[PDB]
Amino acid sequence: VIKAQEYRSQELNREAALARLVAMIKELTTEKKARRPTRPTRASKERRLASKAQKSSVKAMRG
RNA sequence: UGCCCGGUGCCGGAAGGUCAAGGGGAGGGGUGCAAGCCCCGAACCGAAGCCCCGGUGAACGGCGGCCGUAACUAUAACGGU
Ligand SMILES: [Mg+2]
Ligand SMILES: [Mg+2]
Ligand SMILES: [Mg+2]
Ligand SMILES: [Mg+2]
Ligand SMILES: [Mg+2]
Ligand SMILES: [Mg+2]
Ligand SMILES: [Mg+2]
Ligand SMILES: [Mg+2]
Ligand SMILES: [Mg+2]
Ligand SMILES: [Mg+2]
Ligand SMILES: [Mg+2]
Ligand SMILES: [Mg+2]
Ligand SMILES: [Mg+2]
Ligand SMILES: [Mg+2]
Ligand SMILES: [Mg+2]
Ligand SMILES: [Mg+2]
Ligand SMILES: [Mg+2]
Ligand SMILES: [Mg+2]
Ligand SMILES: [Mg+2]
Ligand SMILES: [Mg+2]
Ligand SMILES: [Mg+2]
Ligand SMILES: [Mg+2]
Ligand SMILES: [Mg+2]
Repeated sequence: VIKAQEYRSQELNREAALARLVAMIKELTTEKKARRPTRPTRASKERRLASKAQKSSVKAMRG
């Protein structure tokens, strides 16, 4: 239910009463998009850098 | 109680430009036999105002546009002009 109320002349009011329909239909019609997710790139270098130094100095003791 | 003094206003500026009456008369003219009488008149000097230089917003006022860009969507902290 749409009401186009502001012009003196009706056929302008219809021009606007209509397009409030059509452009409203488009908004509720087209919805977001593809795609997700991205996956991690440098976990090969980065985290096996941290498993490098971790294993080495781990052969120590104590605390 | 923020930013903008280009514009308008007001305030300041003993320089410069313009600028009226008036001063000044180079030079020209009417007339008379002539002394002369009469009229134009350049340079130049000659206010305020305006120009020009600045100040000023609790003075009048004014406080943008397009385009791109992030863990794919969105959006754009970031950029470009
Ligand atoms: Mg996504
Ligand atoms: Mg250790
Ligand atoms: Mg202990
Ligand atoms: Mg203010
Ligand atoms: Mg600001
Ligand atoms: Mg600024
Ligand atoms: Mg101003
Ligand atoms: Mg001003
Ligand atoms: Mg000024
Ligand atoms: Mg200035
Ligand atoms: Mg002025
Ligand atoms: Mg003044
Ligand atoms: Mg001087
Ligand atoms: Mg002067
Ligand atoms: Mg004179
Ligand atoms: Mg005289
Ligand atoms: Mg003569
Ligand atoms: Mg004669
Ligand atoms: Mg004179
Ligand atoms: Mg003078
Ligand atoms: Mg003056
Ligand atoms: Mg203005
Ligand atoms: Mg994206």
